[PDB]
Amino acid sequence: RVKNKNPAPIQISAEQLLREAVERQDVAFVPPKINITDLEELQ
Amino acid sequence: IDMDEDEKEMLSEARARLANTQGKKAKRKDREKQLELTRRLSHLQKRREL
Amino acid sequence: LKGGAWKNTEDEILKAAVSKYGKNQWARISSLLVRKTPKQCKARWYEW
Amino acid sequence: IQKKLLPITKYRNQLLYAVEQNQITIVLGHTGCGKTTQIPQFLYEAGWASQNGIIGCTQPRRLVAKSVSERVSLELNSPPGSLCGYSIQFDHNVSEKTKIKYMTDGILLNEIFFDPLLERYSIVILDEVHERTLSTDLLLGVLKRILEKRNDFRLVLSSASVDANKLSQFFGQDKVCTMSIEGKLFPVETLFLQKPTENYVDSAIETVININSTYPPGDILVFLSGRKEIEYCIKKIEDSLIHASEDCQTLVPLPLHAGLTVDEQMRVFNIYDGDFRKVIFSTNIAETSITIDGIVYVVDSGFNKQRIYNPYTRTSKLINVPISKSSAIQRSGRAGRTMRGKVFRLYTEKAYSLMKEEFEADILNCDMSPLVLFLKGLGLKNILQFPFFVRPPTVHLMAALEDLYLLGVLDESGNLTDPLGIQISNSFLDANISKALLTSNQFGCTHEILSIASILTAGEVFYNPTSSSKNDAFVAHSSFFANEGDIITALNVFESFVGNKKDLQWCRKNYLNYQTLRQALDIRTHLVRFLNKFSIPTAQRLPSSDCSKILKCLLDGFVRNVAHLQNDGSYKTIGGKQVWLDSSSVLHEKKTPWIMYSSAVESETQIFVKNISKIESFWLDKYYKR
Amino acid sequence: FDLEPSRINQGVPVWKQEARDERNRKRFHGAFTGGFSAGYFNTVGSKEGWQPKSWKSSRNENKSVHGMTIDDIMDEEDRADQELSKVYTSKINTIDTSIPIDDPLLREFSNRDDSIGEKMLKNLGWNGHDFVISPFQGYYDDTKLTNQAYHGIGYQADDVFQLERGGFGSGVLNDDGIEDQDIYDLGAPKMRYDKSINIT
RNA sequence: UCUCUCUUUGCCGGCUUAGAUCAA
Repeated sequence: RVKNKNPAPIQISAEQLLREAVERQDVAFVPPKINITDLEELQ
Repeated sequence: IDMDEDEKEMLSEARARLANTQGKKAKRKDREKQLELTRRLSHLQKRREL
Repeated sequence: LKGGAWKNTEDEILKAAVSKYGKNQWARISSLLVRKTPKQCKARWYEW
Repeated sequence: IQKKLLPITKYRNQLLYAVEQNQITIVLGHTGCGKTTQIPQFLYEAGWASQNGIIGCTQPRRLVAKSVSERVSLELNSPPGSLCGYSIQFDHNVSEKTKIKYMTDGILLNEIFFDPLLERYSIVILDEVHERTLSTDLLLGVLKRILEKRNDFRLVLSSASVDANKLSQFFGQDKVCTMSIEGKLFPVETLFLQKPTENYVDSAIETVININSTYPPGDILVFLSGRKEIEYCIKKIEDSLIHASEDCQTLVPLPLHAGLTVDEQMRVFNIYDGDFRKVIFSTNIAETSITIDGIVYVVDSGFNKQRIYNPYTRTSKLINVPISKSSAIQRSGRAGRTMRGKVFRLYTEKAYSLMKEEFEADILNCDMSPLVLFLKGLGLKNILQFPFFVRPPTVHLMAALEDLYLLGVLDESGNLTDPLGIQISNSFLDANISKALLTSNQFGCTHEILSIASILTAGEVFYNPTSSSKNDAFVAHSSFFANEGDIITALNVFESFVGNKKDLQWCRKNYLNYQTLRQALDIRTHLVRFLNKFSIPTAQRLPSSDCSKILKCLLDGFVRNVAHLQNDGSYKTIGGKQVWLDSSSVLHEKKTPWIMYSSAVESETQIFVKNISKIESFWLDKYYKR
Repeated sequence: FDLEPSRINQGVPVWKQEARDERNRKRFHGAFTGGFSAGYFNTVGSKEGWQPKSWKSSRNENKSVHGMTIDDIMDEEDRADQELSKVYTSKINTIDTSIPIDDPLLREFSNRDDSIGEKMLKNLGWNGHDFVISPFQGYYDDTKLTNQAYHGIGYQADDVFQLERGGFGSGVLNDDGIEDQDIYDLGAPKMRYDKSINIT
């Protein structure tokens, strides 16, 4: 009936906001490492 | 429990805002470095396939 | 339009924005809350 | 069983005696008592439809006509269309064996036009004439004439308003019986303010809040001016819900107006179980043909919106007017259907003492240009000879006549000009739109003009969501933006619509109203038959991309409706009127030098035009010079 | 010409609409359009150039040397505003429009603007003598009364609360104030002034 | 003396009129 004015059992908290905002980050970008197969690219 | 729907929109925008950091135009330099890395990888891959 | 009754979500976003921004950037904080003005955000922070 | 429970069963013998012994009978009663559905059954049982006789009962509303026809067919335990059928404008579902016929007023006027004496019907009952539609009153005027000529033909008049005395004088007292049915209504007590109100919605919201906290459960139906305050009431009612006390029921607000989608209008009928009290914010829809049960308390503002057309400027505006006395009684009596209910009209009885009793007819509040075509087609040289129930304003009639003359359908003497005039008279549509179709034969491009006319008459073929889907609707239309205006945009949409296999998912995806397109298909089929009546082929298409000659035909059809851009952003109509482009049209800011429109809607400050299409000056010059 | 991508506008009405872009760039061009450059590149010429055509007159070779026409020397703005500036003729629209006649006093002095319509009324056999009016005209009076102002039916309102030279411009962004009105004033002669006042 | 884990563990961009402004 989408009219559930009943106060939520879990109220939104500020620390929750900052935590779930930070959660948007992931691991450091992983690039496929370059393979030095010969001497010139090593140089 | 369902506090309408515009509040969800503003909550999403606020969540994106609070953790965005990194300034505003610092997003250009890292992107340029990524593109240069991609182009040099393409050059090297072309050389090795040659 | 503008104003209202300061729903709990608005109060919580205000607290988080003061955490991240400070007490001297009320316009920037009020940019988060579409329904409120910088004067209103400052008034709520200093009154409630 | 439901037939026998209705109060009308006890008047069957009396109604039959009065209908038979009197040429014209005036029946007064309340909607839903069985007059709409049981009078045809009663006279069929009497034998009025016996021996090739047909029961033609007029229902001036298309949806109501079809629904009542289906209900009567099902109630008589007969296959649909076999004994009872329906015939609405530009949509026919009838049969030779059908005896009880529910028909629209315009088709009946057309039948009068082809058959002056209605030889195939012995009795016709006019129902739902209380709305005073243009077609209804024109039909009444012609029907007095047919009763004058026909002694065998019988008339039964059913109305929800007390107009019988005027009809009695108009029809002659010696041939009309004024009979009133005695229904049953729970006593409703009226409550009035001691002092005039300043802000009736704030007066209304105060009473709405007071009813919830102090009265037993029951849905409150409000009456509001228009759709702009509806959402305003939603917002305050939601705030009141947020601050509701434990002793007050959960009060749900429900809009009800004409601009809603059908599903939104179906949302009101939903049953809210538990301690939920419905409140229906209805403008005027909850006045007729609406039977929501459980309505207990009604607060009436006394203001209703309506439409007025200006002949001097060819515009139409939505204005607020205090309601008539009859509307006040109907609003008071709407509450109390299931149990006792109270009404709170937001004014004083001294205010009630001044309003005019009954709202004027639509024959006195619509465009009479179609009416003049009808009379001229029947052969009435002097319009004053026709028996109008109420004399229409002469200046409006003269506006229509000068418009028709400058349109070419009437000569200098005011008679129909050439086959053009009679052929226009034969057309159901307005004379302005029909001219393009009839002149399209000279240029062999009737098809695209036919599609344009069908789209125009059917209505809006685009759907504009109120949610975030507005960008999605815009992108869906973004494939079909025509540089030359909305009309060629509509042509492209219509052409590609049939090219997508009539896929309903495609119509949803492109935000296109399929219902409008189907109605346009029916309209165009009937107009194809209309042209074939004149032996005009309808396989004519323009093989070239130049839409210029289509535009010549249109400019011949919209001669009066041209405008050019001004520096201030507005447009000067050829008639020296300052107008503004509607935001919906594509050419909102393109600053097109010369523009051509079809319809004008006027607001308190700006006159807005619709159906925007660009044109070139030399076409207008060459057309005007000849 | 693809009318450019139309999705850029979306909603966001006038006071947030970015800036007009001639070539999807934020820049004005033209002296009277706000640009600091006019013409090709602050110059009269064009990209390709311009040359006169060859001339030869021998009473038979000048016949191929025709005259000069309007369009051949204009450009796209000039043609656009030539189309914009064409307004004339009209005639027939003006004769049968506007206010033909109404009220007994006007019938006598004011010419019936209906004109040919008077002959049309001859066709209807008007024979009105005293004219006939309809309550729609009382509702046509509502076009000149009010549209209501969200007030109640019985609300009497108040009389104190109802309300209703040239040169170059100061700049469209420079606004108006006490500064920008006509210092030379001779308007409002008597419509704002009473003709008499009660002494007691 | 290896291995694993935990814990203790002292620890490693500036300025100005807040630069100035901000209604879907």
